[PDB]
Amino acid sequence: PSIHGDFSNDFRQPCVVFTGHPSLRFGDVVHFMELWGKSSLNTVIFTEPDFSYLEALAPYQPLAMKCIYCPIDTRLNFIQVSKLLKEVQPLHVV
Amino acid sequence: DPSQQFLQQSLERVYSLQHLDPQGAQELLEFTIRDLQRLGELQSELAGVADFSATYLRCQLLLIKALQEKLWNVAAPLYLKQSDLASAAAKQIMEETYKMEFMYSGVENKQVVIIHHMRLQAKALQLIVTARTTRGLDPLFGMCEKFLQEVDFFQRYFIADLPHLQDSFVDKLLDLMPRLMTSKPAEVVKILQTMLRQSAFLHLPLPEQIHKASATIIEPAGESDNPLRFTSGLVVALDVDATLEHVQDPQNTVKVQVLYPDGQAQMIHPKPADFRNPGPGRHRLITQVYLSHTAWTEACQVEVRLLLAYNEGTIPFSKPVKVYIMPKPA
Amino acid sequence: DANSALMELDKGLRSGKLGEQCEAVVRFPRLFQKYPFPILINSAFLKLADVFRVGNNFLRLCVLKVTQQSEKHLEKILNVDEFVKRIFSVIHSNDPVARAITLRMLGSLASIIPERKNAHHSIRQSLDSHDNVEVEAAVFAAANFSAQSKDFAVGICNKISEMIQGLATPVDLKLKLIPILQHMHHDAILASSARQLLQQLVTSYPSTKMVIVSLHTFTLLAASSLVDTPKQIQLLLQYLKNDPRKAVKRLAIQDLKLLANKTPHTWSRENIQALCECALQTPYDSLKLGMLSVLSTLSGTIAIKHYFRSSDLVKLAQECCYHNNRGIAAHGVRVLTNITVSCQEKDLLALEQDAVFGLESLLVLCSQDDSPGAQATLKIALNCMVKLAKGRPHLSQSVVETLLTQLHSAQDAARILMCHCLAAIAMQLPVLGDGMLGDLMELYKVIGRSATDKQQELLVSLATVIFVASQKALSVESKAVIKQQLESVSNGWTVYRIARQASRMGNHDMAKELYQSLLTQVASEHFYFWLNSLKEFSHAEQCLTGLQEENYSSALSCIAESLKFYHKGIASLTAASTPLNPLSFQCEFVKLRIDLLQAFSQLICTCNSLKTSPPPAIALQRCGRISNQMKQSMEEFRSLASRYGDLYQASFDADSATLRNVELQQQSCLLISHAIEALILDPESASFQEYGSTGTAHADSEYERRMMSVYNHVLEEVESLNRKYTPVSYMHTACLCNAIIALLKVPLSFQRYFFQKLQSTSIKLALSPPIAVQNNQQLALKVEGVVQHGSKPGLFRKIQSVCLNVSSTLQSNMTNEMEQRVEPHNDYFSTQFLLNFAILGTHNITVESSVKDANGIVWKTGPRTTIFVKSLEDPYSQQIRLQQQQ
Repeated sequence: PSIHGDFSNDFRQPCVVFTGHPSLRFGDVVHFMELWGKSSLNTVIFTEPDFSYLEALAPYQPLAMKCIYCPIDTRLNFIQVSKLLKEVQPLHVV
Repeated sequence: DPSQQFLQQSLERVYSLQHLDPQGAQELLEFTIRDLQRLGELQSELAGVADFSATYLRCQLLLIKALQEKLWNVAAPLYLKQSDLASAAAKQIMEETYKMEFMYSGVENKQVVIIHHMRLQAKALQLIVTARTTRGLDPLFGMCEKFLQEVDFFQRYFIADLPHLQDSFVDKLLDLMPRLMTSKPAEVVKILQTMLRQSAFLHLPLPEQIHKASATIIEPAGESDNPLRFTSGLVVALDVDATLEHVQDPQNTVKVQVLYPDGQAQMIHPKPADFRNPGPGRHRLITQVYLSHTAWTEACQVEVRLLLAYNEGTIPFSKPVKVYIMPKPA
Repeated sequence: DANSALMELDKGLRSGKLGEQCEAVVRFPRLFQKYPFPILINSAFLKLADVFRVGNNFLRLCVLKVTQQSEKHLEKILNVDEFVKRIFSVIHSNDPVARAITLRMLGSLASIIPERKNAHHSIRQSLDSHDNVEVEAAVFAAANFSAQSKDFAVGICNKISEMIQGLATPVDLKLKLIPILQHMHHDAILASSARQLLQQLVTSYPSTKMVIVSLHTFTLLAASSLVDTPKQIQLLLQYLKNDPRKAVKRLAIQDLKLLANKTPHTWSRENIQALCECALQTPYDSLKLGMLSVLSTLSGTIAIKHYFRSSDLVKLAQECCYHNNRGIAAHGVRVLTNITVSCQEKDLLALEQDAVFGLESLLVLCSQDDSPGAQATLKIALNCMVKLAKGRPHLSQSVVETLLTQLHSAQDAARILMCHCLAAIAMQLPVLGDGMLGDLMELYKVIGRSATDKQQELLVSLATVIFVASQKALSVESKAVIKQQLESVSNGWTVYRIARQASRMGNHDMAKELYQSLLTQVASEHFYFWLNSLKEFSHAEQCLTGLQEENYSSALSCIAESLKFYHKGIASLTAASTPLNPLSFQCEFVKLRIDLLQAFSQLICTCNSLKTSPPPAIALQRCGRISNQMKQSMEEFRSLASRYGDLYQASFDADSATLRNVELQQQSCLLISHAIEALILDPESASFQEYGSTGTAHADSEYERRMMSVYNHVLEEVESLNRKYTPVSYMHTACLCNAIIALLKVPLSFQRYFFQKLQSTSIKLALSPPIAVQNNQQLALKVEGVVQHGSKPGLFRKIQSVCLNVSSTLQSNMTNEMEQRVEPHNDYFSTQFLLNFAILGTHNITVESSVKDANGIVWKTGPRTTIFVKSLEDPYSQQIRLQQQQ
């Protein structure tokens, strides 16, 4: 439920940690960025596309910790929406 | 109640004998301060007003002690800081006026104008001594104009209270405020110091009901060892509970401060939801607080302490409780 | 060890023969002092409570003695409930002695376990018991618990009232039962109820013992509960005047003296008038003495100011000042002295001469009989003489004149005391030197054949007052003094103390004469070096006696001659140092005098170089060499002032006079540096007005008086020459050289801390101990220390802070600036520091310990402690750093 509950005692270092908010402006992810930001062997991996990733790392910008922008959006892309629209055939589109 | 009568008679005793020799005046001051502290210890009802009046009397005692020091007889080049008591006196009275204004409840405008007047006297003493220690003219002009602006801000704030400050220090400053800006700063220092020496001692009208705010940390409790074990860098929780008595707006004024064993003083503003009010006049501050650091050679203790913040600028409020911490490397 | 000793004591406990058990039990508190470890204390007290429960009454008595002696270690008891539970079980024993020892045990434990209600019930039930020992033990325990618990006090006050008012309670038990009531100071209504009970006691039980006990405990209760103090005072005065018994009156006097000692400000004019009426009315001189002691105690405080021309107090003090009895006269004239030195009304002018002639009469009365009571009265009168000559300085000529006319006829002890008084008076005003000096000198002749015991101390005191009187050089007089010493003293300790006083008053030629005589008869080499160094310093200071105003060549010659002997002396004094008593203050004080005289020599040389090295063809500037050397002299004198300042700060144990003397040295250095600046370097921007309130310059010595006079003269001379001349004129040189010569003319005055160390203190400063540490795992340090003390801790200065400052450096910069101020709270402070060594080199740790006294003054006194810490990273972190560095 949090860092301090039992994660503060059961945590071993080479690890993968899914937490906080993808905005990087609150949550446990903020503390983790402040923790592992200094090193270069670590890395942050982004998945949520609704936040501009270059804006998310901006307040922690002079950091050596590798950042990966690999969004995993699964919404309808434009070719799928084109096929969908041509199948359904609505009189109008808004 | 003879306790109230004793309090009032002690206060009029020190007020009526303001004409004494500074040695005798100091003796009366500290006698009354000891009496008022003991009175606060005896009866819990009058502990607030005893502490209030005792703090004001301590301010006057420190001012009197500073003004009669052997620092005005010698000239400016022969000034020494090692034997200086007046700078320490000025800082102490400044802090005490803050404490008097904000910690105690039930303060009306007359108490506030008395406290602000004593604060102004403190600022004047600090200006005098800092003029004594320096020779460049830029610092004198700077803090002298800031102090005269402070006097103007005072007398503007308290126009209604001015006809009651009779023979007061501010009454003597108002006789010369339009003309003091004309004179050279050394003469301004001379005149304000001299007329500060013979300034009257202001009566402090007591409120009908008044208490000193108090906080009692109970949940950390500083019991013993078996420190808080947590991994380095990560966070260790610390549940904090305190009983706060006679505070008006704790959720906008009470700040939790922690002191790691270094310069860091991480200050926390708890949310207004954790300030409960189970009974009238007493609160409950049931707050979780978070601490963190890197690995330490062995366990050490962090001093967590309540603070009280006023409109910025803050004061200590409670007894600092230490809690041991054991950051183990991961 | 701890455990070994505890095991041995338990073995003694199980021994089953009473002797070894008692031995072990009474051996327990010494073990507590040896090893104050709370686990040991808790386990040991558990064993003690267990042997208390099962064991005959004598063993329980030994355990009670232990608990009474080990009251402080009771605070370190954790298993309080179990301990008390097994102590408390023996209250059910039918044996009343066992119950009595148990009640006394609970009374001894009232501090740690008040509000234990079953214990309260045991006190209450045992109070009305039949066995006398059980009732007394219950009374004692009730006293302790009433002192501790408010609930117990309010619960037991009614029982005590009904017990006194009960009729089956005998008189002696009532007497023991009354002073429980002095512990009813927890509450206002509680105190008021107790006061009502005590009034009922004095009215209904008017026997001398019971009124004494009741009105004395009522006094203590009103003393603690401050609301009842005025009615207590008026009750005591009423009993003093009305009750005819001398014992009751004596108690009224003694406890009014107690009240006047603790709350004099609460005394009213009516109370003082009533007491004065009592004193005038009484025919018994013992009572008159007692309430006059009370009056003198009041008059010492502000109560006289509250009391106020002519009045019953003044009539009393005039009447009693000439009393036949010496004690009444002494107290009455002390009252007169206090009133005279307090107020400045126009009727008091007639009162002062009355006081003076009263002091005269006391000198005629008390200076012959040599009784110890005569010594007490003489000390009172002489302290009064000193007081009203210091407080009313226009009245000191007559004081000294009667002291002179009486010094001829007084006995030896009276001569010692009057010489001390005269020395104080002479130190406080300098305008009476040569005349009274001649009279004390013609007195000095007849001291060789006075007695055998007080002769030495009389010689010391008389030579001291001779030196205070003198302010110049004496040759035939010094010959007479030296001849007297060789003829009659032949001791050296008297000669050494006389030479000490000669150094203190600045009479250095005859001090050199005495110190030189003492080299032969000393036994240890350290003292030989010390006495030789004192001889050289005294000779060096006397070299400056030959200075002359407006003769700078003679000034250079005299300063060089002084510096030669000063250098010989400082070498000898550094030879006098030892691991024990290292002459730190003396070394540093003499070294700063060395540097000051060398700076003066350099300044005079430069002032002469103004004309001995004219400027070049350069078209401040145009006087380049003289300006640069003026600047160097300015820097030197400022550094000298700073070194006098840190010497002051390192002098935490010194008396006030020594600190003022060092402060005067610093001020002379600052005066010379400021004169240099305002005359040569920065005259334009030094527009400072010397508007200091010089009237209140209360000089504490003739030496300090000359120091302030020469400061004032140099400063006003500088002020008169602020912008008059170009900054390299010969008048600037004349001003600076005259300042130097006038500063040197007043001779140096060594002080007490140079010769005599009191109130020593130091810090052991233990801390966690070529030390490696992982860079990531930043250092956690524990620093702790005890404050040592020589005799009484708080003689001059009180210590409540330790401002431990700690820093760090690399390649043994200033990376770990941090400090903590800790109150020791048991003369032992302990705190922790966290230190970062992210740099992978070696860091040296320097930790200091300054002290903030009660007034807020910081004294760099504590030891400078240094350790070396090796910082490094683990090989895995180092290896990943190397991989990641490229």
